[PDB]
Amino acid sequence: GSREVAAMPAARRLAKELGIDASKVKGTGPGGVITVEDVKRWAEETAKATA
Repeated sequence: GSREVAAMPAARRLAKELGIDASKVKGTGPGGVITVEDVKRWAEETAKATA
């Protein structure tokens, strides 16, 4: 079946503090957990976009 979308605490915490949809952030952490590097890179990319 499916183990639902996972989101570790670090990524979850920052995700909520950054205001970035963790779900949209396809986590690749062990067990489908959105890793901190996943949210950090994803969230920063958004703000990185200037064009």
